[PDB]
Amino acid sequence: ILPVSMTKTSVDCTMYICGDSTECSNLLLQYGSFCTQLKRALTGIAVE
Amino acid sequence: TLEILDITPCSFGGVSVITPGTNTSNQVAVLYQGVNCTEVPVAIHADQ
Repeated sequence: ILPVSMTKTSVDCTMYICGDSTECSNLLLQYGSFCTQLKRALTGIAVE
Repeated sequence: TLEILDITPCSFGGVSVITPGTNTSNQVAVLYQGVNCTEVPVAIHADQ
């Protein structure tokens, strides 16, 4: 028995940490591309 | 006034776009993850 693949998971960073709050999103983009890096990293796992 | 109302979310931040390459063409196809084709106008509030 040999595992071949995991389960792909994708997360929306803005929705995860700033729920239903536009003011939170106004502060999130101030942090920078930290959210983008996490999303891009999971994309490579998913396509792998 | 005592009145029970359902709250359907209208914030779908996850959109996947299929492009054949800007150089090749501008035509694009949009994919929504895990949604019916009837709730798309409600989910992304296409009216606004």
